[PDB]
Amino acid sequence: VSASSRWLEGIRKWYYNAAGFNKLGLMRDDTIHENDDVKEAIRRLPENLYNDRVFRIKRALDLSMRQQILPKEQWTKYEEDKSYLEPYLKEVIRERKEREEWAKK
Amino acid sequence: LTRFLGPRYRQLARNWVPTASLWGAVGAVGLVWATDWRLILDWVPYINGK
Amino acid sequence: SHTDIKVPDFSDYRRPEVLDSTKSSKESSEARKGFSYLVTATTTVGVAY
Amino acid sequence: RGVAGALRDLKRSVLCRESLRGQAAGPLVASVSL
Amino acid sequence: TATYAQALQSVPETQVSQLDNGLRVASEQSSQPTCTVGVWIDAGSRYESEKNNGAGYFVEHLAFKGTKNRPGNALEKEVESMGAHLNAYSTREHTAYYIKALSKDLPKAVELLADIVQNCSLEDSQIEKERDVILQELQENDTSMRDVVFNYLHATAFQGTPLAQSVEGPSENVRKLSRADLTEYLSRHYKAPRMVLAAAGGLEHRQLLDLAQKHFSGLSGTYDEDAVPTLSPCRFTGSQICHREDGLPLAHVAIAVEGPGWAHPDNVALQVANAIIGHYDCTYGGGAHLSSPLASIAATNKLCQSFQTFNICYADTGLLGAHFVCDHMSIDDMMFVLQGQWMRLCTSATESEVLRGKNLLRNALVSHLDGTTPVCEDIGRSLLTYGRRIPLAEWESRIAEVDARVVREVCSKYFYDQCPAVAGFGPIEQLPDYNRIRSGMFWLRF
Amino acid sequence: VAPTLTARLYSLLFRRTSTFALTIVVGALFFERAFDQGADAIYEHINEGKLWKHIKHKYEN
Amino acid sequence: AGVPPHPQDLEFTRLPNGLVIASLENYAPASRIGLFIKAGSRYENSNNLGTSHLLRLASSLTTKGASSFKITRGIEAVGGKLSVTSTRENMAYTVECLRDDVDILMEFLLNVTTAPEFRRWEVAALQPQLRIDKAVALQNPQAHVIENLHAAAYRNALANSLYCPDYRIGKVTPVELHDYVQNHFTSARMALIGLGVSHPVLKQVAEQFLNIRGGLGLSGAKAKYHGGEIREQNGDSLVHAALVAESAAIGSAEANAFSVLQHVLGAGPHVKRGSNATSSLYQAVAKGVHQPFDVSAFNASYSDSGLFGFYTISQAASAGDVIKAAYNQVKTIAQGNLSNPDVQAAKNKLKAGYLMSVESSEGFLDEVGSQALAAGSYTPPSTVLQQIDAVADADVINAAKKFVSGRKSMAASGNLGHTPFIDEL
Ligand SMILES: CCCCCCCCCCCCCC(=O)OC[C@H](COP(=O)(O)OCC[N+](C)(C)C)OC(=O)CCCCCCCCCCCCC
Ligand SMILES: CCCCCC(=O)OC[C@H](COP(=O)([O-])OCCN)OC(=O)CCCCC
Ligand SMILES: CCCCCC(=O)OC[C@H](COP(=O)([O-])OCCN)OC(=O)CCCCC
Repeated sequence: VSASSRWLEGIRKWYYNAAGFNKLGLMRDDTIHENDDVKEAIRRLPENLYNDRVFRIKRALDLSMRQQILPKEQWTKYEEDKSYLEPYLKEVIRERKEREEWAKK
Repeated sequence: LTRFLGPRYRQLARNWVPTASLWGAVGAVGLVWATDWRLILDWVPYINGK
Repeated sequence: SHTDIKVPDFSDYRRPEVLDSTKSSKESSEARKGFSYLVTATTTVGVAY
Repeated sequence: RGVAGALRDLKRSVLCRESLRGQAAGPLVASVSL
Repeated sequence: TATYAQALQSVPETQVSQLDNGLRVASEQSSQPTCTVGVWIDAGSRYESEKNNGAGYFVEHLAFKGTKNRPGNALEKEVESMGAHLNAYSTREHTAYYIKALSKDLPKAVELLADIVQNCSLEDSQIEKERDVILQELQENDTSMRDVVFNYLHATAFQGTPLAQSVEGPSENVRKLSRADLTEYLSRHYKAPRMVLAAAGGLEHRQLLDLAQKHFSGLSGTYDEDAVPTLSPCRFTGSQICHREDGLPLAHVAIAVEGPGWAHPDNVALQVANAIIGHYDCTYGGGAHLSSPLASIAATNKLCQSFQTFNICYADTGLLGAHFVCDHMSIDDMMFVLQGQWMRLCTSATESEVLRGKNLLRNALVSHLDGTTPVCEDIGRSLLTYGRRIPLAEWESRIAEVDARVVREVCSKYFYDQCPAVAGFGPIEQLPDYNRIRSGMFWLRF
Repeated sequence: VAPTLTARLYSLLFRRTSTFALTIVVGALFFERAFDQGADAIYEHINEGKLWKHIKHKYEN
Repeated sequence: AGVPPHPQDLEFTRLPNGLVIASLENYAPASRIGLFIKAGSRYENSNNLGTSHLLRLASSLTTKGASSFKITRGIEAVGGKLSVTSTRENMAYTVECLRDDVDILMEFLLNVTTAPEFRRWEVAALQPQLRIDKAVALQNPQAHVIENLHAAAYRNALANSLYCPDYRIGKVTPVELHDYVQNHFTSARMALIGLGVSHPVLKQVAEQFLNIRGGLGLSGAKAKYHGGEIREQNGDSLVHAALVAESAAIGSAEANAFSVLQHVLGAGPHVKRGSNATSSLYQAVAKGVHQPFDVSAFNASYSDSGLFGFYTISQAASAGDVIKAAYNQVKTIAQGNLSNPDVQAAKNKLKAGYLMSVESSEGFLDEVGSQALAAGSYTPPSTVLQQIDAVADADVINAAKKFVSGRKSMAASGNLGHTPFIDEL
């Protein structure tokens, strides 16, 4: 909407490229630490996203073993990073918080 | 973190309170008896001696 | 045929307070439990000493 | 508890003619609960 | 609109009268075109000796098979032709015969009940017929693991007493019970003061009392020549019975402690506790999300096909506990979780879950007394046990008293550090040893 | 029909594990005094005037 | 004096969108509500068999206003109940609770029926329940006989099973459940029934939350009777068998004649352990059969069809003898050998049985709910008994004539070595 919230994105694009998981062809949600909430969200993914997530992670563990990265052409662009897991994950948390609010009635 | 503060959890606290204060009596008395802590054992009447 | 079953008599092993099949067992439930748990308490006393 | 009615774990066997009356069906219904 | 409290006052009070000979006549009027009337009797296996056990069950087979005024099948014809239904049952303490019929058929229905009780044919040829029938019914019952394991619970828990006996009696007694044994049972136990003529439906209490004085005047007077059955107390025995049978696909377990009795106020609070634990089988919908931890865990981890809590009442005693059905490798886990919930309610019951158990009992009570038959049953039974009808307004009051402190005090009184009775049947190699079961009845942390 | 001593001990001390353990630790404390008191009294009554506790009065000065 | 109050009258309303509301205020301590829908298994086709079964198991799944967790815990906290009963014609969502908590359970009932989400994973976890639920039902040999009986009788619609076919378990999709509720849970197909609730509340609820259009108009997918037979050779100890012919659709006067004919022949026992002296079929079979058996008239009446006949249980060797003895006994009635005292006795049983079936709230609510869907009206019992009394003895005979001469349907299971085919009768 403005120029101030636009360099805010510029420093988030900066941190994104510095974090460097896009150099392994990975997306932000591929790097989330699996807890009980996350393991449930992954369980709920449709077959296409689950299989894609499996291969991207497998491709990255392969690269990490060789201490290599993908060509710059194949890095995950900050603009094209689909937060595919947070919708499922946010509903998992929402359900858990409901149980927790009932548990103290 | 704050899952455990609400109506039911303060009821559980008040249910197990009488028990925990007794296990503190077991431990405290057990600590006095094992180490022969003389500062406490003087006021109790019968054990006074040796 | 499972109604032909009857539990055998245990009077050779029952304690005195129980052999009366027409007297409640709850009248002696606290004295009988207390006697067996008194054995345990005095045992741990000696191990404690 | 689930139900199936129609008269208007090894379960149990039927042998005599007195315990067999009431078994012949007389339209099915299927019910489910919590 | 009307509230729940206001609706409980709107039930008509059961009108109660007593005849000159001892019989008690009780009715709850409604606006129904149908009704049920029946006779409830203080009779059952607990009154029988080992030598005539199973007699009253023999009588049940013969009650509808003929009478002096309507011999043979004449009794079936009369009720079937007026569209009525005729039934009976026998527990260890109570015996009942009742009819469902139109309200206009009440005077004939009362007449038939009177003719069944008083004037019974008992032809020696019908007996020999009903003898082979009962033996077949016994072979049938042997395949109901549920009915077996509860007869086993009674057998071990009340060993040495009349309550240990089954209602049906042993096969040996069936084969030698004579007509003299049966008439002796009837003449002793079927006396006016120990009976209740209960009715429920569209009918004025005046009418029911008139028919009682007409068709039940011939009963035996108040005195009975000094030979009254006085039920002695029945010793409860902490004990265990295991019938190992690995050829059966699923194991049945029943476990209980001694309960107070019929007219003890503790039963209310106990029923609230049993409702928290509740019941379950594999066809329920809730599964993981059920309130009861026992239910939720059993569905999630698949520890059983079904379980149910119970509070079986008798005079000055009872059986309080649970029963379940599971795979042979799940018995230990089921008993662990079961006992853990008993212990948890003894020591740390919370107010919220007790409100749920209270509401579950409220719902269970109203919806059970829905229809002419279950009201007439509650009339008849309640007068043999409480000596009066307890209105729903009173039951609600005895419930609202219950809070978390009440269930903890009441449960500890009957569950905590008490010797249970256990009964097992099926592939029960993994059934925990009795000492392990007995140690599950207390918590070292408490 | 007053409950015997064993029944009143159970109702008051043993039913709860905590109170059951409290009286073990207290039972140990008072048992220790009276046992070493009485036991030592036997060991020396047997060996009266045989060891230093008895002849301590001769060589005071 | 100890008398009951003025019994209020049932109130009834038809909204212009087709929805039906019926309420009664019995001032009872508990309240019962039901949403009856024309969505039974007849409305499945051969590309989505079993959808209405899985739908019947999915009432506790997640809706838009209530998580799966909240439905289960909300209802149980009040001690209430939520049930789903299904016929080949209707589904019935029933709710029970104390009258102070009707607000809560109505909200749950509406979310289940109006706002199910059918989430892909919840549906997936539920498919194994079909196998369990069907396995329990088929523990009764009657269940598979009746299912096979309808599959042999009809070409479509009523041929469909209440229980999901084995090949469909795991394959019922969330889309099929969505389409099924869209096509069948419409105002024109629904009835909202309530005991212990006032009529203005139900009407308000109905106008606000149960105005759903579209889907499928009351389709004329007429059940086409066909006749046939299905034979299941198994290792049961007894042979169960049913023999029927097309009879009469419910509501018509011919159906009342069939109901009366049922109680002439023998529907069920009225006395415990009795010989059933007034059961025409039982005595007919018992004459030439001195082994254990059972026999009962079978009557099933549907919106556009019906099946009538009898149902037999016998030793495998006595199968045909029991069948043929039962059939000849019906032939006797078709030949006009029927006394008038036997009809007045059957009308007594049927009248008495009907009133008994509506003593309780659950039986009363079911009759009102199914009356509303089948007939669009409520018919009090005094008028029902009038319609029964209007049955003449010739109507009963003609009903038995329609059975003898009509194309038959048979289902049997057991050791069928001595169980006749249709053409051998
Ligand atoms: C820093 C200083 C701290 C000092 C702390 C002092 C604390 C002293 C100990 C007190 C703890 C008492 C706990 C307790 O008694 O429970 C343990 C079990 C339970 O006995 P049990 O009668 O099964 O159940 C009692 C149930 N109740 C409470 C409802 C009546 O009781 C028994 O069963 C125990 C009896 C056997 C004891 C022997 C074990 C030692 C190993 C073997 C010794 C000989 C060869 C090495
Ligand atoms: C953690 C190990 C404890 C070891 C203590 C020890 O060895 O014993 C010394 C004192 C003796 O009591 P006191 O009255 O002579 O007092 C002498 C004072 N110096 O006993 C105590 O005071 C017990 C205190 C325990 C606290 C954890
Ligand atoms: C310092 C205190 C340690 C307490 C150990 C303990 O109580 O173990 C369990 C059993 C008795 O409990 P339970 O088996 O009845 O189970 C109760 C279930 N609620 O006791 C024994 O027999 C174990 C012997 C240990 C010897 C090393």
